[PDB]
Amino acid sequence: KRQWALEDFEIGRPLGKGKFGNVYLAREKQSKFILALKVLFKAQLEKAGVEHQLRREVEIQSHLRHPNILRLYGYFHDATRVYLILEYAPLGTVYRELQKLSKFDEQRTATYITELANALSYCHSKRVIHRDIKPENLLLGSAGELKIADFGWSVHAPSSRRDTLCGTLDYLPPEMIEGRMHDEKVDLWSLGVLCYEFLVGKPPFEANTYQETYKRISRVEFTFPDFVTEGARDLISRLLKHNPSQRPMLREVLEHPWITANSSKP
Amino acid sequence: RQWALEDFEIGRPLGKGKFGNVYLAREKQSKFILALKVLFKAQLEKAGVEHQLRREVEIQSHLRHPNILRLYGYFHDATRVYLILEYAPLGTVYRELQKLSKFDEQRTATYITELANALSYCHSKRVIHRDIKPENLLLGSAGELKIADFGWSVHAPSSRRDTLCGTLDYLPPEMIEGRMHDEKVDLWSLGVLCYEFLVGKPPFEANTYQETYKRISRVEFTFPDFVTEGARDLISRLLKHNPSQRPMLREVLEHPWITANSSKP
Amino acid sequence: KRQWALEDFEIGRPLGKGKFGNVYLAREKQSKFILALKVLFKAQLEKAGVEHQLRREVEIQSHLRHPNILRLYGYFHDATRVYLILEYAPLGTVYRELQKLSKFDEQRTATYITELANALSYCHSKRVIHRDIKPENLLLGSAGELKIADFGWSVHAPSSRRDTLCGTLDYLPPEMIEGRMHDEKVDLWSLGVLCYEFLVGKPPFEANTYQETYKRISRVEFTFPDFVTEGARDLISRLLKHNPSQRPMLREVLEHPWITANSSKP
Amino acid sequence: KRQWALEDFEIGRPLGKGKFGNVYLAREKQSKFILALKVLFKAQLEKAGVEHQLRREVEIQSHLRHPNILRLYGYFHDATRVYLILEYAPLGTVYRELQKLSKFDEQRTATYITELANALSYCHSKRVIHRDIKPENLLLGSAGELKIADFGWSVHAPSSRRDTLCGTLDYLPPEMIEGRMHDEKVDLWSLGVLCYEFLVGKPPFEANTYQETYKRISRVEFTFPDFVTEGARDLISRLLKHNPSQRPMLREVLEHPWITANSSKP
Repeated sequence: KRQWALEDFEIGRPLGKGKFGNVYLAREKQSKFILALKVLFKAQLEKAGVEHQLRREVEIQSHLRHPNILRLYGYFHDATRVYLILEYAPLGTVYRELQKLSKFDEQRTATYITELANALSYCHSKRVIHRDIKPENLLLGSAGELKIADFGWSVHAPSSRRDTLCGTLDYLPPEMIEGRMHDEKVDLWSLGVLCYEFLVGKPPFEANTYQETYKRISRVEFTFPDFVTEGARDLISRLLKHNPSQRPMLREVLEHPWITANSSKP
Repeated sequence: RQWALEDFEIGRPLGKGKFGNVYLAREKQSKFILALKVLFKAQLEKAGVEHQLRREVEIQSHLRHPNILRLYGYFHDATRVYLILEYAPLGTVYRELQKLSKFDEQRTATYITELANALSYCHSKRVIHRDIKPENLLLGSAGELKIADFGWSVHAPSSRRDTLCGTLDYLPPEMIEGRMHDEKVDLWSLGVLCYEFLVGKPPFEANTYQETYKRISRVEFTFPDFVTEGARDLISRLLKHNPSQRPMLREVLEHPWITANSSKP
Repeated sequence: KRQWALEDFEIGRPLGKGKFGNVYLAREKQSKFILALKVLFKAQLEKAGVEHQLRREVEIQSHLRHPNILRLYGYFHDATRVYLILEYAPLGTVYRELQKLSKFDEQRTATYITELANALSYCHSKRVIHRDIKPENLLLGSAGELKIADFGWSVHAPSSRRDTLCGTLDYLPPEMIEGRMHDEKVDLWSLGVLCYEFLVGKPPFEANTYQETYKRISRVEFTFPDFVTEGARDLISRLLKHNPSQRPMLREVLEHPWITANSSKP
Repeated sequence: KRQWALEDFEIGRPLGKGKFGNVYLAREKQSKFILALKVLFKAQLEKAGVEHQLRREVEIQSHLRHPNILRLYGYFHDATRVYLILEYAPLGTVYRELQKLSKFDEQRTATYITELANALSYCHSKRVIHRDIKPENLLLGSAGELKIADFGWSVHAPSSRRDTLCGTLDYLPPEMIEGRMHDEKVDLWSLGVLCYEFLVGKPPFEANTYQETYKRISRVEFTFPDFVTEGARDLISRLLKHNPSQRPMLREVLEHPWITANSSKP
């Protein structure tokens, strides 16, 4: 419950250069507190009409508190730009980490799904569906812990909104790409897509064209490489079911044999 | 008594605090020289310190001690509030430290003495300052120390997590860990202060809030070679993680180094 | 492989005040490296004739490298004192933490015995027996990890040295107090005593007199409070066997059901 | 290609006192040539080792010719001590001048980085990496020109040597402190750290402890004061990248907009 401005901050090196605007390392001058400064040029926001989406991000991501959900501290607008004041994630994104390791072992994967399942559970309990779970949106804290960020696309559940689908639809479920009514079960589908990608290096329905990925997700056409263990095959196949009602609850996922067998964090 | 702004002739800016600035002022009918702390209601209400300010006025106006900066009264304009404070002719101990870099053992010893007296009086009427730093220590006409800014002071013991907005260089472990704290907070601060006076910087200074949090938590501090053994003793006594193992203000006042170097009993 | 002196260091607050001399926080001036400075007054060392065991500590503790064994960096002697340059353990001793929590849960205990068993295994493989395993000699690293220190009483195994037994013989095994020949199995007895104390708050043979503790250790007379679980009772009873040859190996301890069931670190 | 001895020189005032031994002003008796005499006591060299590094300094620094690289003329060993016969730098070190001015303007900085980038470019072309670029090792010639000295830590690139890391990791890059394989890109990182320090008065990762500075360099955590211009922020941020492959080449540095805009020497 405070008021900020740019002269309150000392800005450091670029952290990552998202679409909309870039992210910098920053320090609150009076407390020397290290955080990150997400800078968005008003022009590319208003012209692309995400001016409702940004406000949804700030509202939701600032009223949530969980160790596995990246904190948003406050916001402030310049004459030309907007500034989101975010928690700083020392170890960057899970996406870059996967670029570095190619694929994850069952223990890193298991733990990432566990931490991510906890953040999602807390999210659903306050009735929030993220809808945009992808490794570009998973940051890592100081101890290498997972932290969900970018709640721009999250809404209150259930929902029936066909938002202008601008991203690769790799992590979107059938119900969402078919513009239908979806609930919190979206994030379970995403969680499955994500477990598979962590273990294999690519998402299960990856393709060379939007339309073909649409066909693959629609018909749920995915195959495991030989090296995916039977336990991982179980959890993933459970999570990737066409009907949302046949997908497990986050508690069944947290209690799945494979998960507890390989996860280091309970 | 009741005051208003037309009762004063306002002079030069003395120091420009964050909420509002401080001016030199003169009560027109008596020609009495004091200071006028002007606070814009806007930056106060929106930052929600409207309880803290009232705490400052209550406490600092019912206290009397030569080493505690007097508050005379207050009055509110349609815009802003005005605190009528005692004038401190030699400015802050903070600017004095900026000018001299570091203090000698005699200036330090004496500042800790005067400050220990003000704190002792404060505890006896059950008051904990919690925000002891050199920006809040002013100097009287004879160079005497004068504690000011009781905004963050409360009655002891307490268990309030106040929105920690400032650098936590002078805060003790119990306070940064949002735990229950009593009057021993000011002893920790007093140690941090003795060190800074002698060295030029506080013992847990750092480049980030989180790192200073780590250093205060684990009490990680080291003396330069020039800090004498006596100062090392008093400071190490004062900087103990457990509040119950910190001395009382009387042990501090009676410490060997203190009496050996302090000019004011 | 370097030469040190006191003027190389900026000395900080007292960390703990041992009997021979005290321990201070210190910083290597040129590199700003944080460590600890153990200061021993030559007088109390020569007159108590521990001038061989000190040299044994420096030799052994400086040629050992293990994450769970506190590093000794070097040493240097003043005209009046000696200075051991040690690794700094941010979270103090396991002894003070036991004072703070009264007793440990099965998970903290299990993990402490695990880390401690790893350090001991490494120690035995280079044929080193500590002989003085007690919570006052277990320090905690930055992440809360256990770190064995104080190798003064450690010798090469096997051994048949009586040594002027000071201390208090709570953690000593029957063979050592009976001045007999002991091997590496001493540290297994100690490990058992330590597991019990972690779980209960006191060592199993604690008493009001040296002679009475001698009788209790000799006859292995110890009883569990009701709250000690069956699994812990098993591991402890195995470790506390009069004949060294009937005590498990560090691998059987590391693989014990209770241990893996409750330990967080493999 | 000549033989020297101490009786060949008239020795003058102490110039600076650099740990291994001090530096004096000297004059070659027959030619009256003014130079400097670095005197090193064999004792503090052999016992600390570095008897390989010193020979590395003499080899490399004596076979290099560049206006911005401090010449080494020859060497000779006394029964006690060794004597390096070096070029004399009339205006002392960049380190003492930084102490005197607190911080540098964009013109002094730009030019120092230019001269330094030229010396480094020449160094890489004969495949030499300095690895120890710091203001204490930059001397100033008669006309205020920058002159790199102290090539003891310089090796041929690439390398994979964990040298006993002393001094201070203020100018070392992540790859070097993590004991990994490093190439010529070490000196680009150093160059960035150096530009920042010239402009700000302190290095970007300065800290109160070795371990904390290690964390900051590792995660590349640095912030600009308000007064650092956008151009300087660009060049510094380019130079301070965790991955060596993403750092510019010395030609991109020499051709950077900020540099040419403010550098007086082409």
